Amino acid sequence: KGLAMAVADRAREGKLLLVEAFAGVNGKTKEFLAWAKEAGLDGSESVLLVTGNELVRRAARNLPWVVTLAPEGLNVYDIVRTERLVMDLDAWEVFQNRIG
Amino acid sequence: PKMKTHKGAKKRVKITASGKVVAMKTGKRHLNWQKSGKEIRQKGRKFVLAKPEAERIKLLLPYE
Amino acid sequence: MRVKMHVKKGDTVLVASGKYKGRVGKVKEVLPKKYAVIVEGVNIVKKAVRVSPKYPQGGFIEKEAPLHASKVRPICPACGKPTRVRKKFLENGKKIRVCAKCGGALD
Amino acid sequence: MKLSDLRPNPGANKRRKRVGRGPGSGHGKTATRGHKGQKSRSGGLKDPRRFEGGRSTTLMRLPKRGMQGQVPGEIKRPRYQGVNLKDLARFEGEVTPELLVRAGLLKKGYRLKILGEGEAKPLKVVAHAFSKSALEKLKAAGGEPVLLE
RNA sequence: ACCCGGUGAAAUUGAACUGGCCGUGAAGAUGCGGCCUACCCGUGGCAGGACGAAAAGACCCCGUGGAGCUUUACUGCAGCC
RNA sequence: GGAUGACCCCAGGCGGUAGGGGAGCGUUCCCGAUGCCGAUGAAGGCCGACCCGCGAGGGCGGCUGGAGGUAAGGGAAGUGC
RNA sequence: GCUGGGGCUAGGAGUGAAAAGCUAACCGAGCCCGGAGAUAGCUGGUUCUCCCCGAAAUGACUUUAGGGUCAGCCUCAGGCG
RNA sequence: CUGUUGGGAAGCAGCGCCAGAGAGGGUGAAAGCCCCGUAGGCGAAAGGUGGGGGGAUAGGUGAGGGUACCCGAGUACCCCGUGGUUCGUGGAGCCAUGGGGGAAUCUGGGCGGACCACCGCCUAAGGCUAAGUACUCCGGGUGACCGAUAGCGCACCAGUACCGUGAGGGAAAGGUGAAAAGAACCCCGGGAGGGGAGUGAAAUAGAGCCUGAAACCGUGGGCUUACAAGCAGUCACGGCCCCGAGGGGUUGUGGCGUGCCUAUUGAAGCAUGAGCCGGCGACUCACGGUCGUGGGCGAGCUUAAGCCGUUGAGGCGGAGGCGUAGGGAAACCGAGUCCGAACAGGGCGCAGCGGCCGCAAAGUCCGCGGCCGUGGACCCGAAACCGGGC
RNA sequence: GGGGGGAACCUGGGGAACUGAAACAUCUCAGUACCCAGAGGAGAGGAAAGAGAAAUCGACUCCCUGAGUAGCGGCGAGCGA
RNA sequence: AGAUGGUAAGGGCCCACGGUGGAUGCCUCGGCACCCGAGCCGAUGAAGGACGUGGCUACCUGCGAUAAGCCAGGGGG
Ligand SMILES: [Mg+2]
Ligand SMILES: [Mg+2]
Ligand SMILES: [Mg+2]
Ligand SMILES: [Mg+2]
Ligand SMILES: [Mg+2]
Ligand SMILES: [Mg+2]
Ligand SMILES: [Mg+2]
Ligand SMILES: [Mg+2]
Ligand SMILES: [Mg+2]
Ligand SMILES: [Mg+2]
Ligand SMILES: [Mg+2]
Ligand SMILES: [Mg+2]
Ligand SMILES: [Mg+2]
Ligand SMILES: [Mg+2]
Ligand SMILES: [Mg+2]
Ligand SMILES: [Mg+2]
Ligand SMILES: [Mg+2]
Ligand SMILES: [Mg+2]
Ligand SMILES: [Mg+2]
Ligand SMILES: [Mg+2]
Ligand SMILES: [Mg+2]
Ligand SMILES: [Mg+2]
Ligand SMILES: [Mg+2]
Ligand SMILES: [Mg+2]
Ligand SMILES: [Mg+2]
Ligand SMILES: [Mg+2]
Ligand SMILES: [Mg+2]
Ligand SMILES: [Mg+2]
Ligand SMILES: [Mg+2]
Ligand SMILES: [Mg+2]
Ligand SMILES: [Mg+2]
Ligand SMILES: [Mg+2]
Ligand SMILES: [Mg+2]
Ligand SMILES: [Mg+2]
Ligand SMILES: [Mg+2]
Ligand SMILES: [Mg+2]
Ligand SMILES: [Mg+2]
Ligand SMILES: [Mg+2]
Ligand SMILES: [Mg+2]
Ligand SMILES: [Mg+2]
Ligand SMILES: [Mg+2]
Ligand SMILES: [Mg+2]
Ligand SMILES: [Mg+2]
Ligand SMILES: [Mg+2]
Ligand SMILES: [Mg+2]
Ligand SMILES: [Mg+2]
Ligand SMILES: [Mg+2]
Ligand SMILES: [Mg+2]
Ligand SMILES: [Mg+2]
Ligand SMILES: [Mg+2]
Ligand SMILES: [Mg+2]
Ligand SMILES: [Mg+2]
Ligand SMILES: [Mg+2]
Ligand SMILES: [Mg+2]
Ligand SMILES: [Mg+2]
Ligand SMILES: [Mg+2]
Ligand SMILES: [Mg+2]
Ligand SMILES: [Mg+2]
Ligand SMILES: [Mg+2]
Ligand SMILES: [Mg+2]
Ligand SMILES: [Mg+2]
Ligand SMILES: [Mg+2]
Ligand SMILES: [Mg+2]
Ligand SMILES: [Mg+2]
Ligand SMILES: [Mg+2]
Ligand SMILES: [Mg+2]
Ligand SMILES: [Mg+2]
Ligand SMILES: [Mg+2]
Ligand SMILES: [Mg+2]
Ligand SMILES: [Mg+2]
Ligand SMILES: [Mg+2]
Ligand SMILES: [Mg+2]
Ligand SMILES: [Mg+2]
Ligand SMILES: [Mg+2]
Ligand SMILES: [Mg+2]
Ligand SMILES: [Mg+2]
Ligand SMILES: [Mg+2]
Ligand SMILES: [Mg+2]
Ligand SMILES: [Mg+2]
Ligand SMILES: [Mg+2]
Ligand SMILES: [Mg+2]
Ligand SMILES: [Mg+2]
Ligand SMILES: [Mg+2]
Ligand SMILES: [Mg+2]
Ligand SMILES: [Mg+2]
Ligand SMILES: [Mg+2]
Ligand SMILES: [Mg+2]
Ligand SMILES: [Mg+2]
Ligand SMILES: [Mg+2]
Ligand SMILES: [Mg+2]
Ligand SMILES: [Mg+2]
Ligand SMILES: [Mg+2]
Ligand SMILES: [Mg+2]
Ligand SMILES: [Mg+2]
Ligand SMILES: [Mg+2]
Ligand SMILES: [Mg+2]
Ligand SMILES: [Mg+2]
Ligand SMILES: [Mg+2]
Ligand SMILES: [Mg+2]
Ligand SMILES: [Mg+2]
Ligand SMILES: [Mg+2]
Ligand SMILES: [Mg+2]
Ligand SMILES: [Mg+2]
Ligand SMILES: [Mg+2]
Ligand SMILES: [Mg+2]
Ligand SMILES: [Mg+2]
Ligand SMILES: [Mg+2]
Ligand SMILES: [Mg+2]
Ligand SMILES: [Mg+2]
Ligand SMILES: [Mg+2]
Ligand SMILES: [Mg+2]
Ligand SMILES: [Mg+2]
Ligand SMILES: [Mg+2]
Ligand SMILES: [Mg+2]
Ligand SMILES: [Mg+2]
Ligand SMILES: [Mg+2]
Ligand SMILES: [Mg+2]
Ligand SMILES: [Mg+2]
Ligand SMILES: [Mg+2]
Ligand SMILES: [Mg+2]
Ligand SMILES: [Mg+2]
Ligand SMILES: [Mg+2]
Ligand SMILES: [Mg+2]
Ligand SMILES: [Mg+2]
Ligand SMILES: [Mg+2]
Ligand SMILES: [Mg+2]
Ligand SMILES: [Mg+2]
Ligand SMILES: [Mg+2]
Ligand SMILES: [Mg+2]
Ligand SMILES: [Mg+2]
Ligand SMILES: [Mg+2]
Ligand SMILES: [Mg+2]
Ligand SMILES: [Mg+2]
Ligand SMILES: [Mg+2]
Ligand SMILES: [Mg+2]
Ligand SMILES: [Mg+2]
Ligand SMILES: [Mg+2]
Ligand SMILES: [Mg+2]
Ligand SMILES: [Mg+2]
Ligand SMILES: [Mg+2]
Ligand SMILES: [Mg+2]
Ligand SMILES: [Mg+2]
Ligand SMILES: [Mg+2]
Ligand SMILES: [Mg+2]
Ligand SMILES: [Mg+2]
Ligand SMILES: [Mg+2]
Ligand SMILES: [Mg+2]
Ligand SMILES: [Mg+2]
Ligand SMILES: [Mg+2]
Ligand SMILES: [Mg+2]
Ligand SMILES: [Mg+2]
Ligand SMILES: [Mg+2]
Ligand SMILES: [Mg+2]
Ligand SMILES: [Mg+2]
Ligand SMILES: [Mg+2]
Ligand SMILES: [Mg+2]
Ligand SMILES: [Mg+2]
Ligand SMILES: [Mg+2]
Ligand SMILES: [Mg+2]
Ligand SMILES: [Mg+2]
Ligand SMILES: [Mg+2]
Ligand SMILES: [Mg+2]
Ligand SMILES: [Mg+2]
Ligand SMILES: [Mg+2]
Ligand SMILES: [Mg+2]
Ligand SMILES: [Mg+2]
Ligand SMILES: [Mg+2]
Ligand SMILES: [Mg+2]
Ligand SMILES: [Mg+2]
Ligand SMILES: [Mg+2]
Ligand SMILES: [Mg+2]
Ligand SMILES: [Mg+2]
Ligand SMILES: [Mg+2]
Ligand SMILES: [Mg+2]
Ligand SMILES: [Mg+2]
Ligand SMILES: [Mg+2]
Ligand SMILES: [Mg+2]
Ligand SMILES: [Mg+2]
Ligand SMILES: [Mg+2]
Ligand SMILES: [Mg+2]
Ligand SMILES: [Mg+2]
Ligand SMILES: [Mg+2]
Ligand SMILES: [Mg+2]
Ligand SMILES: [Mg+2]
Ligand SMILES: [Mg+2]
Ligand SMILES: [Mg+2]
Ligand SMILES: [Mg+2]
Ligand SMILES: [Mg+2]
Ligand SMILES: [Mg+2]
Ligand SMILES: [Mg+2]
Ligand SMILES: [Mg+2]
Ligand SMILES: [Mg+2]
Ligand SMILES: [Mg+2]
Ligand SMILES: [Mg+2]
Ligand SMILES: [Mg+2]
Ligand SMILES: [Mg+2]
Ligand SMILES: [Mg+2]
Ligand SMILES: [Mg+2]
Ligand SMILES: [Mg+2]
Ligand SMILES: [Mg+2]
Ligand SMILES: [Mg+2]
Ligand SMILES: [Mg+2]
Ligand SMILES: [Mg+2]
Ligand SMILES: [Mg+2]
Ligand SMILES: [Mg+2]
Ligand SMILES: [Mg+2]
Ligand SMILES: [Mg+2]
Ligand SMILES: [Mg+2]
Ligand SMILES: [Mg+2]
Ligand SMILES: [Mg+2]
Ligand SMILES: [Mg+2]
Ligand SMILES: [Mg+2]
Ligand SMILES: [Mg+2]
Ligand SMILES: [Mg+2]
Ligand SMILES: [Mg+2]
Ligand SMILES: [Mg+2]
Ligand SMILES: [Mg+2]
Ligand SMILES: [Mg+2]
Ligand SMILES: [Mg+2]
Ligand SMILES: [Mg+2]
Ligand SMILES: [Mg+2]
Ligand SMILES: [Mg+2]
Ligand SMILES: [Mg+2]
Ligand SMILES: [Mg+2]
Ligand SMILES: [Mg+2]
Ligand SMILES: [Mg+2]
Ligand SMILES: [Mg+2]
Ligand SMILES: [Mg+2]
Ligand SMILES: [Mg+2]
Ligand SMILES: [Mg+2]
Ligand SMILES: [Mg+2]
Ligand SMILES: [Mg+2]
Ligand SMILES: [Mg+2]
Ligand SMILES: [Mg+2]
Ligand SMILES: [Mg+2]
Ligand SMILES: [Mg+2]
Ligand SMILES: [Mg+2]
Ligand SMILES: [Mg+2]
Ligand SMILES: [Mg+2]
Ligand SMILES: [Mg+2]
Ligand SMILES: [Mg+2]
Ligand SMILES: [Mg+2]
Ligand SMILES: [Mg+2]
Ligand SMILES: [Mg+2]
Ligand SMILES: [Mg+2]
Ligand SMILES: [Mg+2]
Ligand SMILES: [Mg+2]
Ligand SMILES: [Mg+2]
Ligand SMILES: [Mg+2]
Ligand SMILES: [Mg+2]
Ligand SMILES: [Mg+2]
Ligand SMILES: [Mg+2]
Ligand SMILES: [Mg+2]
Ligand SMILES: [Mg+2]
Ligand SMILES: [Mg+2]
Ligand SMILES: [Mg+2]
Ligand SMILES: [Mg+2]
Ligand SMILES: [Zn+2]
Repeated sequence: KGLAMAVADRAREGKLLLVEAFAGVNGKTKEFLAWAKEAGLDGSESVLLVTGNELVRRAARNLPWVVTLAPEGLNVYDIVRTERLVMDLDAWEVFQNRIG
Repeated sequence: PKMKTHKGAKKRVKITASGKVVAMKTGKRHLNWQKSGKEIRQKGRKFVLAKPEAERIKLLLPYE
Repeated sequence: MRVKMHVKKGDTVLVASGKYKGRVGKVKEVLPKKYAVIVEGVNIVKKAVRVSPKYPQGGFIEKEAPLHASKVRPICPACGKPTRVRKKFLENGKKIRVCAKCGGALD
Repeated sequence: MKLSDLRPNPGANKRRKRVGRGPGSGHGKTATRGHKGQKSRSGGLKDPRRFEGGRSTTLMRLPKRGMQGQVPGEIKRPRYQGVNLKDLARFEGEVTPELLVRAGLLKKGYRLKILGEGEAKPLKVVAHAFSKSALEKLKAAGGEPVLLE
């Protein structure tokens, strides 16, 4: 119930964003950084980036404003700790399966 | 370590559905020849232990 | 196993921090146990000496004070810029320091 | 909603009682223990659930009753649990011991006995026993009692 | 022992600005009442008091505390039959 | 009264040992924190006749000190002599 | 008789011209370490603040009597009214 | 990289850049980019390991029929004495065996709680056997672990000094500064010590070194005190001194006034404890229970060990537990049941709110708090008892 | 080939008492403390003359659970498959 | 006749500065806990020691009359 409510809380604030895939991010921080900017993440707000894509996680993991997770790892402290929630659809799929 | 059930209590007493404690009337183990029939008969029933005493016995029976 | 020294006697170093920031000089000495280098004419101090056979007339001498090695940067002999050092393997294949700005050996 | 906002509801986290910490607390000095005697001592009294100051206890003066069992212990015999018709309300078609275990009605390792509280429902109910009134309600409602053995 | 030079402890010590009487007070008061007496601070001396110091009374009792000892206390063991 | 613990008004209670209960203060540590305060001076110390608080305390100022400290809200205890 | 040197006998054990003497400055059972944080119904001590309430020193029973169990008496929460 | 303040930049400011690396530690203060690192990678001639891969070797493998040769001996078995098991002599079997007696070879033997029968289970008196398990002298990683009275007894040359014949006991004791630049030389002094000079951002950072509290000792100043009666204060007024219709310090006179803690019926008590100061110093934790409480789900609630994942990420796991029915010594019956001849009497039991929806709830899980049980269980203290040694 | 050492761990051979039972003897503490032997990186155990009711299971070891159940017990304290 | 002030041997309170002392804060070479890793040595004389050993050497470390070290492989610069 908690997992769900936390996501719900961000959803209700508009702070939850689902994404189809990640453009050019192939493991480089500058690559993620580009994409991120382009997606409205200027790094002025902390992001819990959740995706099963290892290449996208490495690329984002060193950013001070980004916390990264595999979808199996999603948990409420991390959601609540960060200002903005960003998910793969595939990530979002498992979370739906998890809160079922 | 877990509490142990007190075996003298388990052997003398029963906790009823609503948690009263029930035991056999004392006093007809012996010396009964001169006891009336009203006496022997009445001592043949169960009685309900006085609240504070039952309450203590109940705590010795943690898993009934 | 050995202290890592990025600088040596007597390549030419920039002193990048402290009172003498900006100075350039040869490394007269490297003291690895103390993690320190002596740079020529950098960090001068006035030491008192007793009137002694070694120093009659007594008074004072100037000594070079050691610098924490991290304050010091080798200057590349090719480009003349202060640099971080990289390692490059030769064909030998001995390894050597090379400037990190251009690719020049530092010896 | 953020980490600074996470709060337990009022009363969810009460402070502990600390004794032996000064006069203002009103639990200083004796630490609410009163003065002297066994109960104030470290280690305290005997099991106040039982012991009564040396006189024979309330418990030990009451008669033992019934079969207390002997080595080598409990005699293995089949065990029955009753579930009433009313608990069968929720099912359609067939009920068997196994389904009833799953519903969290029948405990494992007990036999099924159907009992009479409630109404019968035209179901095929398979069990190890039925009460007189269960059989009656069940036959009458056009359900089908099936004995197992 | 005393005085002067040298060196320099101790137990004890709630703090003290620490008198007498007659009373009072947990029943023997420098510390309370009323009176009496009394300028400040020492040195050598005396031992009546500070229920002076030392030692959580050794007597006495209490503890379902200990220990040594005894016996036709109880129960056991060695040993002996 | 107003709607709700905003605060105003009227009335009444408020000696206290064992002890029950309530509300708080402060100490170490964790999340808050890749943050924030900090050599134009951390903690700590010494002053203060000032400010807030019933109080435990908390501020502010001066001097010392010379490198750390750590909010609102929560969490946990080797927490107050 | 006294005495040097070299030896032997010890803990419920030695040794004792006998005092329960002596067995490394306290022996009616040596010392060390361990069980061990023995047990202590006894004595002592028990540390910040404010606020409300507020006892008992009785009865019964008790190898009990300065200790307990229950009850009486205090306090909190819920209900009744 | 530059500028700036500064003894020092890593602070502040300007303009950049890396990131599979923004873990962390250093560098004169506070640094992703200066140093050491970190992510990601790479590496053994020699010794060790090698539970993985490969190979070899030892070793392994039939069916009727007949025969009735073999199938673990002071053994089974029975009795006596004991131990082990939950079993304390119990109806006491089983496993083991100190004593006595003492077999059989499958038509043999042991077992299923005395014994007997029946029905089954298993093959004693020879041996070995990885792994899953325990531990931590050793190496490493990590802490809502300590931070020099703490943390190991020991941060330091400590099982040391010292104590003890011995076994054995067993301490204290960390910090100049960024850098020794650790104060040349002069002056007083035998020296120690100091005063200058000098170094340093700072020297009441000068080595008897960061900070430098308190008790304690002193110098200097303000007020006060030699006719006064005292738990040492307090209230009032006045004098003097200080900072500037107010405060502060001081205290002459007048009023009032029996220390603190402890224990007690009752203490200032001539009853306990305390010389003073600083530091250490006593109601906790686990597991169970009981109530209360904050939530989740609710005829249901919940998982344990483990497994997968993570590397401060969670999930899976339903075995099991509590609840859903009670009554009865039990057989047993069951919204009843027990006593009883009883269709008697009795004991103990059984029976939400609103508009199918929502709300509440049995119950149960988790958190929190009070108290209880088991543990040393609030801390400190015996005299003693026992083991092994000296 | 042995001998001797090794912090815990392990098996085997021996094996207390305080304490608890609010006294105490059976009982408890506890097969613990401790002594001894032996191993080893583990040790032990291990391939049914088993379990025990299922017409079943299938060496041993270790964890969870079964379960504070069954029982044991001056049927006390407690002990506990 | 009356009445009132300056005495301080010394003492008391307050303020300033020191001395003594080593609290407090900060610090950490060390400790602690858990987890992982790893786990026997010895007659080829162990564990653990004694005495030695430096040009000058009290101690510690290291080492053994070949004595702060000898030979060789690897690493490193
Ligand atoms: Mg990040
Ligand atoms: Mg963050
Ligand atoms: Mg009777
Ligand atoms: Mg009788
Ligand atoms: Mg009878
Ligand atoms: Mg009879
Ligand atoms: Mg008659
Ligand atoms: Mg009668
Ligand atoms: Mg009659
Ligand atoms: Mg149960
Ligand atoms: Mg029940
Ligand atoms: Mg290198
Ligand atoms: Mg420059
Ligand atoms: Mg090379
Ligand atoms: Mg708490
Ligand atoms: Mg208090
Ligand atoms: Mg209270
Ligand atoms: Mg009170
Ligand atoms: Mg007190
Ligand atoms: Mg007490
Ligand atoms: Mg109390
Ligand atoms: Mg209490
Ligand atoms: Mg008390
Ligand atoms: Mg009392
Ligand atoms: Mg007391
Ligand atoms: Mg008492
Ligand atoms: Mg009491
Ligand atoms: Mg006590
Ligand atoms: Mg105790
Ligand atoms: Mg006690
Ligand atoms: Mg009696
Ligand atoms: Mg039973
Ligand atoms: Mg049908
Ligand atoms: Mg003279
Ligand atoms: Mg003299
Ligand atoms: Mg005084
Ligand atoms: Mg006087
Ligand atoms: Mg009188
Ligand atoms: Mg008198
Ligand atoms: Mg007087
Ligand atoms: Mg007075
Ligand atoms: Mg008087
Ligand atoms: Mg008077
Ligand atoms: Mg007089
Ligand atoms: Mg005199
Ligand atoms: Mg006298
Ligand atoms: Mg005298
Ligand atoms: Mg006196
Ligand atoms: Mg006297
Ligand atoms: Mg006396
Ligand atoms: Mg005295
Ligand atoms: Mg004493
Ligand atoms: Mg006495
Ligand atoms: Mg006495
Ligand atoms: Mg006597
Ligand atoms: Mg007496
Ligand atoms: Mg006596
Ligand atoms: Mg007695
Ligand atoms: Mg008594
Ligand atoms: Mg006695
Ligand atoms: Mg005795
Ligand atoms: Mg004889
Ligand atoms: Mg009022
Ligand atoms: Mg009131
Ligand atoms: Mg009043
Ligand atoms: Mg009051
Ligand atoms: Mg209240
Ligand atoms: Mg409270
Ligand atoms: Mg606050
Ligand atoms: Mg505090
Ligand atoms: Mg607090
Ligand atoms: Mg911490
Ligand atoms: Mg942080
Ligand atoms: Mg920080
Ligand atoms: Mg700033
Ligand atoms: Mg500065
Ligand atoms: Mg300043
Ligand atoms: Mg701090
Ligand atoms: Mg602080
Ligand atoms: Mg203050
Ligand atoms: Mg300050
Ligand atoms: Mg720092
Ligand atoms: Mg904080
Ligand atoms: Mg906070
Ligand atoms: Mg929180
Ligand atoms: Mg404490
Ligand atoms: Mg002789
Ligand atoms: Mg001799
Ligand atoms: Mg002799
Ligand atoms: Mg002899
Ligand atoms: Mg001897
Ligand atoms: Mg001996
Ligand atoms: Mg003895
Ligand atoms: Mg004797
Ligand atoms: Mg003895
Ligand atoms: Mg003798
Ligand atoms: Mg003689
Ligand atoms: Mg005599
Ligand atoms: Mg001796
Ligand atoms: Mg002697
Ligand atoms: Mg004795
Ligand atoms: Mg002696
Ligand atoms: Mg020993
Ligand atoms: Mg013990
Ligand atoms: Mg203890
Ligand atoms: Mg005793
Ligand atoms: Mg306390
Ligand atoms: Mg009142
Ligand atoms: Mg009385
Ligand atoms: Mg009474
Ligand atoms: Mg009577
Ligand atoms: Mg009674
Ligand atoms: Mg009393
Ligand atoms: Mg008593
Ligand atoms: Mg009571
Ligand atoms: Mg009343
Ligand atoms: Mg009420
Ligand atoms: Mg400058
Ligand atoms: Mg710069
Ligand atoms: Mg910048
Ligand atoms: Mg990282
Ligand atoms: Mg960092
Ligand atoms: Mg860092
Ligand atoms: Mg500096
Ligand atoms: Mg910063
Ligand atoms: Mg910082
Ligand atoms: Mg850095
Ligand atoms: Mg790596
Ligand atoms: Mg690496
Ligand atoms: Mg054949
Ligand atoms: Mg044959
Ligand atoms: Mg055979
Ligand atoms: Mg044989
Ligand atoms: Mg036998
Ligand atoms: Mg036995
Ligand atoms: Mg029996
Ligand atoms: Mg048996
Ligand atoms: Mg035999
Ligand atoms: Mg056969
Ligand atoms: Mg046969
Ligand atoms: Mg047999
Ligand atoms: Mg047999
Ligand atoms: Mg049989
Ligand atoms: Mg069998
Ligand atoms: Mg069998
Ligand atoms: Mg074997
Ligand atoms: Mg294997
Ligand atoms: Mg194994
Ligand atoms: Mg391990
Ligand atoms: Mg380690
Ligand atoms: Mg620290
Ligand atoms: Mg220290
Ligand atoms: Mg220490
Ligand atoms: Mg310190
Ligand atoms: Mg150590
Ligand atoms: Mg030390
Ligand atoms: Mg030493
Ligand atoms: Mg001695
Ligand atoms: Mg000695
Ligand atoms: Mg000793
Ligand atoms: Mg000490
Ligand atoms: Mg330093
Ligand atoms: Mg230094
Ligand atoms: Mg000179
Ligand atoms: Mg001279
Ligand atoms: Mg000098
Ligand atoms: Mg001078
Ligand atoms: Mg000088
Ligand atoms: Mg200067
Ligand atoms: Mg400055
Ligand atoms: Mg200073
Ligand atoms: Mg300083
Ligand atoms: Mg000092
Ligand atoms: Mg410093
Ligand atoms: Mg200082
Ligand atoms: Mg000083
Ligand atoms: Mg001072
Ligand atoms: Mg003066
Ligand atoms: Mg006069
Ligand atoms: Mg006068
Ligand atoms: Mg006055
Ligand atoms: Mg007036
Ligand atoms: Mg004034
Ligand atoms: Mg005045
Ligand atoms: Mg005044
Ligand atoms: Mg007046
Ligand atoms: Mg007085
Ligand atoms: Mg009075
Ligand atoms: Mg007081
Ligand atoms: Mg006292
Ligand atoms: Mg007393
Ligand atoms: Mg008395
Ligand atoms: Mg009295
Ligand atoms: Mg007095
Ligand atoms: Mg008196
Ligand atoms: Mg007195
Ligand atoms: Mg006395
Ligand atoms: Mg007194
Ligand atoms: Mg007394
Ligand atoms: Mg003393
Ligand atoms: Mg003092
Ligand atoms: Mg103190
Ligand atoms: Mg408690
Ligand atoms: Mg609880
Ligand atoms: Mg609860
Ligand atoms: Mg839930
Ligand atoms: Mg609900
Ligand atoms: Mg349970
Ligand atoms: Mg009925
Ligand atoms: Mg009825
Ligand atoms: Mg609930
Ligand atoms: Mg309770
Ligand atoms: Mg314990
Ligand atoms: Mg305890
Ligand atoms: Mg407790
Ligand atoms: Mg003790
Ligand atoms: Mg003795
Ligand atoms: Mg004895
Ligand atoms: Mg004895
Ligand atoms: Mg002994
Ligand atoms: Mg002995
Ligand atoms: Mg051997
Ligand atoms: Mg061996
Ligand atoms: Mg054994
Ligand atoms: Mg043997
Ligand atoms: Mg044995
Ligand atoms: Mg053994
Ligand atoms: Mg013995
Ligand atoms: Mg005993
Ligand atoms: Mg004990
Ligand atoms: Mg007990
Ligand atoms: Mg006893
Ligand atoms: Mg006792
Ligand atoms: Mg006795
Ligand atoms: Mg006993
Ligand atoms: Mg015990
Ligand atoms: Mg035993
Ligand atoms: Mg042991
Ligand atoms: Mg051995
Ligand atoms: Mg292993
Ligand atoms: Mg093995
Ligand atoms: Mg083996
Ligand atoms: Mg076999
Ligand atoms: Mg169960
Ligand atoms: Mg019983
Ligand atoms: Mg046992
Ligand atoms: Mg005059
Ligand atoms: Mg004066
Ligand atoms: Mg004078
Ligand atoms: Mg005065
Ligand atoms: Mg000072
Ligand atoms: Mg700190
Ligand atoms: Mg090893
Ligand atoms: Mg050796
Ligand atoms: Mg040596
Ligand atoms: Mg070589
Ligand atoms: Mg080489
Ligand atoms: Zn270059």
